[PDB]
Amino acid sequence: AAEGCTNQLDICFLIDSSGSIGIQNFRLVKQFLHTFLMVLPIGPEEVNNAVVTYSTDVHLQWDLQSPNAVDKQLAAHAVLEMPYKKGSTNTADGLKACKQILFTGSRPGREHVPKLVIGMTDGESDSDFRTVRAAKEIRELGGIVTVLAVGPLYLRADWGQLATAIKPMLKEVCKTLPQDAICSDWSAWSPCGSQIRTRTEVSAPQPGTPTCPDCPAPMGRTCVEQGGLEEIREC
Ligand SMILES: *[C@H]1O[C@H](CO)[C@@H](O)[C@H](O)[C@@H]1O
Repeated sequence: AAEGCTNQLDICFLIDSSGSIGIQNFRLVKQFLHTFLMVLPIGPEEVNNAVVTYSTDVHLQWDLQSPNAVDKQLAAHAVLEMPYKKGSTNTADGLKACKQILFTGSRPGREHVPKLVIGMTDGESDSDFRTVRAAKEIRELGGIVTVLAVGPLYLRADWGQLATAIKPMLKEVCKTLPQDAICSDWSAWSPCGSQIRTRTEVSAPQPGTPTCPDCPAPMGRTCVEQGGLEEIREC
């Protein structure tokens, strides 16, 4: 929301690879994703990323349960290796893929973390990124859908100025995302047996903006959810 946003995200990058993009513009998208992943706090406890390419059919590059989902350097290298497969623009099936990954394919702990779809497309499917039932379903499940059309959660950029869209895209997403509770720092370890330290919830979690009329938004982590208010060590 305002004042900030959570670090625990699941992001499915949905990349158009149609013939209306071309092998040239596809390389720009990959390099855009390369530097984009460089800015995101990619990590097992932070942001998890999945990448899906599509044209006539859907091509899963890697999902959230892959080692690339939690390693920044590993993931950044991989998006550059992504093969260009020409065809039509089957965004519908692509969104169904991101839906499957985000809501059924999470890492063991992260089923209820905020779900985010970042789609990149051209003049096509910009209105079908809202119209298609798959995108509607992601929204009513609490998921967030962002689209970058090249050539508020809808952004426009030209092929020569793609990277200029990164900062404003992060800006809009952070407003839609919830802010976790703000906890105090841990107290010193208590004397023994077993050592125990505590902390306080200074500010309450702030929910994010609903993605559609009257549909659920993530409520953000309480301090109890962010690792509890107490920790116990043994001596
Ligand atoms: C308590 O736990 C550790 C202590 O080193 C840190 O992650 C942090 O200071 C937290 O408040």
